[PDB]
Amino acid sequence: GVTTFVALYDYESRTETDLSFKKGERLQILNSSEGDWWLAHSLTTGQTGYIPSNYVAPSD
Repeated sequence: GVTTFVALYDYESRTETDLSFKKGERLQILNSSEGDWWLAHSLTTGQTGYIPSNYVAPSD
């Protein structure tokens, strides 16, 4: 099922596989919310990559 989040702070990509996003973006994960780093897709920008859980909060 869909599992969505909203970004609380801007995050700038620093690796080959993470995902830059801005505060307020809507993001969905493509597996479970276990752990601290999630493969995600931005509904806002269309881009994908790993995001840190401590930058986002659940969004229905």
